[PDB]
Amino acid sequence: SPAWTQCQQLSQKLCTLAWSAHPLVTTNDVPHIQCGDGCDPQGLRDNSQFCLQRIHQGLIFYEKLLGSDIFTGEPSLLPDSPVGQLHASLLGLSQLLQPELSPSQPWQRLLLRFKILRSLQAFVAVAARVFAHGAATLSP
Amino acid sequence: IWELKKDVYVVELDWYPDAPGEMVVLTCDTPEEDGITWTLDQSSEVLGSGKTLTIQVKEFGDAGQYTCHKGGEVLSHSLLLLHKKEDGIWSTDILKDQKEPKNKTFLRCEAKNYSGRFTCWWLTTISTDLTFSVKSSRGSSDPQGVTCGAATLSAERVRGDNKEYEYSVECQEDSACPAAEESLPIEVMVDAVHKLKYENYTSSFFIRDIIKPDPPKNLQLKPLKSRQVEVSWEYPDTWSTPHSYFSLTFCVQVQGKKKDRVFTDKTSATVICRKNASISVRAQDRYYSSSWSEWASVPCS
Ligand SMILES: *[C@@H]1O[C@H](CO)[C@@H](O[C@@H]2O[C@H](CO)[C@@H](O[C@@H]3O[C@H](CO)[C@@H](O)[C@H](O[C@H]4O[C@H](CO)[C@@H](O)[C@H](O)[C@@H]4O)[C@@H]3O)[C@H](O)[C@H]2NC(C)=O)[C@H](O)[C@H]1NC(C)=O
Repeated sequence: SPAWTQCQQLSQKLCTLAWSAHPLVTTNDVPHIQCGDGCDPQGLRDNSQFCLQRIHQGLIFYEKLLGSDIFTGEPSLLPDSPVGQLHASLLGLSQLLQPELSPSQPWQRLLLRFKILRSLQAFVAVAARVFAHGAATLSP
Repeated sequence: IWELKKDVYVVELDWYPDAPGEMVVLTCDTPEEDGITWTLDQSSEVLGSGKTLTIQVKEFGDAGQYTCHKGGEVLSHSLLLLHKKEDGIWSTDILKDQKEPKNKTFLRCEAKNYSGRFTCWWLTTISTDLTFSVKSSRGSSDPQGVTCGAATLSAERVRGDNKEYEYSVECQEDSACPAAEESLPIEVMVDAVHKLKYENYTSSFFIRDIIKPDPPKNLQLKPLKSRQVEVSWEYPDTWSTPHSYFSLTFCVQVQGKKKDRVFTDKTSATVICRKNASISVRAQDRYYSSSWSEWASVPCS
């Protein structure tokens, strides 16, 4: 019921866009697909809903984060920034799963954006393994 | 002053001429009270008397093994090491700077998979009186266990009189979770003592950033009569399993003495093979950009 191959493509599109970012001319605050989240291969076989609920939660968090003062405030993002597209693809992937901070200095905001985008590469790397594995082993 | 190891103490010194140094108090671990004298290394010169000895530690002449005596009776020893801070920066004399990926890279670590096992390397020109101690953990606030072996000589290059040495150590995370997204990095800590000088080093990383897969295994060619070839390989034995989850992506290259490259997620590919060429394949994690593996080649024809 999950629609694995669409998720597989959207998470692939996120891996590609996230690695094309470079705003700089550890990440304490975000979410992570942890060991207890059950997104390892065996955990997917046994309880795929539990894992995908925690991926959805993190995707929503990253959407909201990319669509906030950290990224929409000054210094303005450059027209060649991938943030806008990532926002759209994060939103698209979280809909497939279910239809229904803020420093002062601008140099500190650039650094913060970089840590968030670097964190997202790790997050979507795991999600892509989840959707690739489920497409291979959990699809009828 | 702080204790490195029983009866071994480290003294931190701002290293510059006409520097005041540190006033250090040594204490003789003995139940005797009277008749106590102090000496340093192999000098008979009595430097003080009583259960304690106060010294102004300014140079390596003030460092060494202090011994307290009760006449001919040796009592206890205190070894002082110096950690010199030069120009406001802790010395890095003992290890050679590898300058890769960036400057002041003294330890380099690698993993072949997501198992929690990894290896770290470093270089030195020193051949004698050299001791290394390795410790590791994931996180700082509440460290999680990582078990490390002993550093050992892995390689040596000698050109005439200039000798260069490579050391390595294998470590492993106690409770590894290969699929998890790491939030806290691994910390690798190396103490280096040479004669009386103490230096230490650290490397902070995530396993996913030090991944370098082994080369693809069992690379083979099947010809087809416009001289095309069916290239096929298998994942390396050491890569994480299942491959449906820990996927690799591949680059297949045709090169002779002009190049043809194809990039595929499959473990097979069709290329046009010419005389005296070579089919090479290398591998990378499919979803996270880390190091490419070494090429694996098979001659063309
Ligand atoms: C790499 O080198 C650095 C620089 O030398 C080193 O940092 C030092 O670590 C030691 C050990 O933790 C610190 O010593 C402590 O200092 C505080 C005061 O600043 C003291 O309160 C501590 O006292 C406790 O420990 C003593 C024995 O060590 C006891 O005598 C005492 O009763 C207490 O139990 C302790 O002395 C030192 O301050 C730092 N120095 C700096 C500049 O940070 C670092 O630890 C080294 N890395 C490794 C892995 O060893």
